[PDB]
Amino acid sequence: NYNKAVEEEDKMTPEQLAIKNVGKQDPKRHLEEHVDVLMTSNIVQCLAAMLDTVVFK
Amino acid sequence: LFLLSQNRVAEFHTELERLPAKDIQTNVYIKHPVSLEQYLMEGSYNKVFLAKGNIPAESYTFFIDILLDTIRDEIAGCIEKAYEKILFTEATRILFFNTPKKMTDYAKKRGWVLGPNNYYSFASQQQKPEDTTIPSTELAKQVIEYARQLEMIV
Amino acid sequence: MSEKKQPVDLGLLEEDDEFEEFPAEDWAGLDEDEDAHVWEDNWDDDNVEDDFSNQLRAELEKHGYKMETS
Amino acid sequence: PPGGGEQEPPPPPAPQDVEMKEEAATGGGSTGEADGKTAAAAAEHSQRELDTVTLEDIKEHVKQLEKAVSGKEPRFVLRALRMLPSTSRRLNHYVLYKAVQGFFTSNNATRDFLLPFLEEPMDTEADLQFRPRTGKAASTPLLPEVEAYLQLLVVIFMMNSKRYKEAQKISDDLMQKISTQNRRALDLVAAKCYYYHARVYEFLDKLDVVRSFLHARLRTATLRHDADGQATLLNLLLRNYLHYSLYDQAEKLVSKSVFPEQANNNEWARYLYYTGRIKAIQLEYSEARRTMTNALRKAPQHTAVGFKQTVHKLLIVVELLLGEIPDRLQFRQPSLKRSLMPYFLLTQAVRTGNLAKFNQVLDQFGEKFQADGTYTLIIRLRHNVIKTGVRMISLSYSRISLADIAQKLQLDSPEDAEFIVAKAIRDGVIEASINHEKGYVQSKEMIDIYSTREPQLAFHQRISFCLDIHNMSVKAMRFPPKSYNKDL
Amino acid sequence: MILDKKFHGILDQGEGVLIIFDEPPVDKTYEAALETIQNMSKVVDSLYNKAKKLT
Amino acid sequence: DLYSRYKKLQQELEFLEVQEEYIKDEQKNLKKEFLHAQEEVKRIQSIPLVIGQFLEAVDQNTAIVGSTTGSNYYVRILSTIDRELLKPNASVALHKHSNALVDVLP
Amino acid sequence: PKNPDLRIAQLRFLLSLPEHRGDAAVRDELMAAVRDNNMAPYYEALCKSLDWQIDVDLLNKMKKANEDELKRLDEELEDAEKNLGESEIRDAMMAKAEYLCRIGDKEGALTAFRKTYDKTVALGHRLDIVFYLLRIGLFYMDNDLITRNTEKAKSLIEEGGDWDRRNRLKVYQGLYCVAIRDFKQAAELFLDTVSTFTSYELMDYKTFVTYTVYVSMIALERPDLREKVIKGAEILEVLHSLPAVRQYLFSLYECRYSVFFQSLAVVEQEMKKDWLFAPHYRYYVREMRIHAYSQLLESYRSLTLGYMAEAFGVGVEFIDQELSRFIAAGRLHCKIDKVNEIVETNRPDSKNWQYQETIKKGDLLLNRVQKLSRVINM
Amino acid sequence: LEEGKAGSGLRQYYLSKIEELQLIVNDKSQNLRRLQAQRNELNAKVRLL
Repeated sequence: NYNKAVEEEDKMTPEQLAIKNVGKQDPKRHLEEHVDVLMTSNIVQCLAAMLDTVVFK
Repeated sequence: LFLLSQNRVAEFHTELERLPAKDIQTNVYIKHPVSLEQYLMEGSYNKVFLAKGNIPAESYTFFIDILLDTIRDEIAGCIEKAYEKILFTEATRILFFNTPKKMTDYAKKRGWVLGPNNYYSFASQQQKPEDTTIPSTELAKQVIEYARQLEMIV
Repeated sequence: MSEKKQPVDLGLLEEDDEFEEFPAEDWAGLDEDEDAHVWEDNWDDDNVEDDFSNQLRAELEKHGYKMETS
Repeated sequence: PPGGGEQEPPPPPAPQDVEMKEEAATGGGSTGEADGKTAAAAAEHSQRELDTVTLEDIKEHVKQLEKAVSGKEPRFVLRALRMLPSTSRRLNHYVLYKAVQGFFTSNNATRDFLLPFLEEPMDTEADLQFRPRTGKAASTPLLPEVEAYLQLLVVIFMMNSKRYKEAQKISDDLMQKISTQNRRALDLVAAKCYYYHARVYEFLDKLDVVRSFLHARLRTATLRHDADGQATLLNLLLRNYLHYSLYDQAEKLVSKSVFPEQANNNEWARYLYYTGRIKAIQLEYSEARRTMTNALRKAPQHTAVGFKQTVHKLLIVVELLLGEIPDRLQFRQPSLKRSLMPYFLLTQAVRTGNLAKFNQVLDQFGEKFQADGTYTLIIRLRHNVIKTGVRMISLSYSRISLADIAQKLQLDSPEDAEFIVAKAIRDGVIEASINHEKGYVQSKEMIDIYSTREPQLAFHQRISFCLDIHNMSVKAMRFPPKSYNKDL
Repeated sequence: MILDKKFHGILDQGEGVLIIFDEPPVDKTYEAALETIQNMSKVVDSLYNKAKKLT
Repeated sequence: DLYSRYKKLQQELEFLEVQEEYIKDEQKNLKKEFLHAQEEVKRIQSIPLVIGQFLEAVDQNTAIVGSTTGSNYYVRILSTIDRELLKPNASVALHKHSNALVDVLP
Repeated sequence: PKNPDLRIAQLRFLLSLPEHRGDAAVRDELMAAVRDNNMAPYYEALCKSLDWQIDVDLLNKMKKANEDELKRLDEELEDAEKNLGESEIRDAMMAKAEYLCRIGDKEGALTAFRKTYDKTVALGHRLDIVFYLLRIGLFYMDNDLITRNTEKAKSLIEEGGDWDRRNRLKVYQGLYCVAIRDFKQAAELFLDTVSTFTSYELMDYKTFVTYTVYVSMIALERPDLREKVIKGAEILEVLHSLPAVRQYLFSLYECRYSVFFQSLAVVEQEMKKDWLFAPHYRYYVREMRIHAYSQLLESYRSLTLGYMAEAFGVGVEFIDQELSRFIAAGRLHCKIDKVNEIVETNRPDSKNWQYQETIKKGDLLLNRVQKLSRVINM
Repeated sequence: LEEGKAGSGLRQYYLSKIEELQLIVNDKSQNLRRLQAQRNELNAKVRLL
């Protein structure tokens, strides 16, 4: 939901990228936060092998 | 004929380009191998047997018989595959004459069971699946590899 | 390199040398009605149109006659 | 006559300005760049070069210029010739020699002065130092302009150009190894030249020498190469093996290698087209299909209209062999349409599967696809119609009628029905259960997908492969930013 | 009423088998599809920007 | 010196090769120290605090904030906070000690 | 033009191909040939018309009448020219262009409407000129040309929707969306039918309803019907016009193919012999059939041949090959097996397939990031 | 002879290709140390904070 809430602005971004491109008036990084979201998303992958070990032996 | 007998027929397919040099093309012997192999692609042995008498007095008819002799294990091998089961009434038509060459050789070849004038097939989709333990382990190894590729240089 | 497109283009020029603007107009007869229309949907449309081009093109009016007979 | 005569001088020297500016910017830019460090900069101007070539390929330049506009041919680069130092007087001479022809008139010719182009390389190409790169950047751009219009007895002069090119460089080389950017460019340049006189080769005579020695010239390149030039030199050999080879026992599976990293946004497409054409002869349903379709979906850069039309023709041709033939949908161009117009009726007639009528119909209006020669894939297709048809039967219901469907398939007989059906079963491309009770043959014919049936083992390889592609895509969003941050 | 989709169920004629089933993860595939579609525009626009800055 | 260039260059090769594991160590450790310091400055911010009021922003990334008693306080905002909190009239909450604004409420 | 002669000249399609209706068609064509200067259109359509015996008689009068009227318009134009004014020259050039639309000359109308386009004081009058190009655009059945000026006048409006302006424009949108096969995006177009009134300029109200009833009944499913037309009183008011439409709606809503296939002939005959609706007569039939089949197979899994044959009132051999084609070419539901002599489906299109809906866009995204990798370094 | 100007030559050019690989190592170290200096700059920034 939050990622989509970012993406709706990301739809507005290529216009500005097609207009100015000089300087950054937006303090929001939009990157590292989503990276952290991926870090929280990696928990499933990391615990998958755990579940595999539990099931196996 | 050699390429067809040795199951090199793929190389025959890639050799199909040079033979139509339009040198003669009015001879049936020239269009004979490509039509015979085309019938082989059709898989029908009936057309070949019916056209067996169409071959002229030329002496390679015996070599054609040799071809049938070396493809008969392929034809019979494919028709006797029996994914489920078959009835003998079709076998009478497909298989050769009363000479017990097939019922002898294939009995010691395939090594199957014979019932009351019927061919029984086994080991068909009877394979038991895995315990899901091993693929889970290899998936765990894949997860480790994912950890490596995602973070190695870091 | 891209220089290998030259003999192909010359081949197209030969194809244009065969007939002069015949298939252009002949297919423009259909294309004028097919213009502005999505060419994605025209695949199945042309498929069915060419399939029924031989026989039973309509067949909708024949159903009423096939009610009592079938 | 007076009007055209008064309006005569302005049109011909139109390209002169932007062309001189082009060669000055490219030459002076590249040389002025790598002068300090040649070994540092690698293939920065390469894409610019190939872009300029692909741009100058469609040039309409010479049309009415056949008369006394050829005065630009005798003149040439002449940058800092005969002496390394004291380039000021020559900086004046750059304006001087251009001013000489700009007074009144100048003596010009066409076929008169040609051969003695090797006078300068006999002593000094330009500066006596940078001679190989300045020399190639001198000779190679202007050569196709002089060798333009292959017809009208330029063949002999083209041969002179050949032996001259060889003797000055190509025969062997000016030195053992250049080992620089001018060499990395020399690869694709010499390759482009090979493609240039390839037409002259295939025109009348055949190959007893050059491309046969091109193997020794290929391995003369060390195995430590990026194999870009090696692959480009492999493309012309494969194209020379394209028309007639017929022996798959060696180069197939021998020519396979480590396959280093190469993009170029061209070579992928054209080489995949080549090996796709080679692998289309054995009718590969799995690999060749998707890889040639992908190859068709690639190379957006220049023209997909006049190039991809052939690989599209081959695509649909090998597509209709499976019984399911997709047509042109997303791509709209007035080329592939006209190209597929004669083939459209029959490729649409494939799904119908009527032997008797279409047997005559094909040969009736058949022109191009039967001009492909030796009637191969079509004599395969003729009897492939019944296989795609019985495949459509496999996609159809189970119960087979002795009358109805036998008449629909235009084949009526108890034996050959079940026989051909069994031949469709042994292929392994479908699923059927052979059963005999009352004499009728049924089938389970389940086309149901892997949903809710052994899911893990089903999409396992899909997950692994797709994750691998996405991960190398992560590498693709990793390395280039580093290539951005390398200089800063 | 099944065509009106007021409840979960399906009818039968010959066999007369009544099957009732539901699909709880509705909000998953929807938001996922929305994310894919929205990101497609981003990638396409990016391709437009690159095609503009290059050729 | 021609053949010596090789053997002389090998030292530079090894010297440039030894920096790999070094930059590996740096890039792997300094990010851990980065998240360390990040959580160190994150734990500084606490929920219990005193709520003041915003007044005006005289410059970039710096402004003044009025208190409950009516006394205006001068406090530089943190770089993380965007320009959305620079609104002339809003309810702002500083820390009871650090006097920093984590977030604003409507 | 806004005259009925536009429709009279629009009847040339049914005047041409069929020889059955070619009597009354040429009858009221010749009858309306003396109105609104119809000389040139039926002179061009003369190939589809009778001989030159009675043809050349009226030509002598119409050609001099045209010249007189045209030179009178030129006289009025000269009277308006070299004088102080704005709307005078505008209305003069507009009326002149209208007469140029009456004679059927596209060039003169083009340059005239272009001149008055350059003379436009406002965007509203400009939009009026655009519409004036659209009404003749319906006759010339051009595609990009009629969408060009509308796309150009689409931006920078700011005056908001008017009463008959935005309405007529919405009708035009409905028409060009009738031409194109776009449906779902065009489903918002006919919602303005409440404010629509009788229009003699392009199409009558009942004709508009008769045209939109196809897309409304076919392209829109039952929830869409209940949300729009069933909840709305519009169809409730206009069902009293003809008994046919009401039966067509009720039979489909009640899923009765007995009377539907019986009245299907009338629907087929009404579908064809239409100006802009001609090329799509193949699409609507198949679409309605596959929609009905999908609707019937939606709530039904295992279907016996008897109840089906009694429901559709048609032979089993026809629906055999029908469904057989709708398997591969149709691509609606899963594989059907005849082993039990009873139709039985599975359709696992819900659970795993909902997650498998993103595999196509996922593969396309894979090719697209392969493209993204292709842009790299060159 | 045909060695020192041939074999040793292609050996030195092989060494030049080695210089190309070490150039890859070079600019990889460059952008890695630039990213390093960036992260160190941000860390020094929050250190100033």
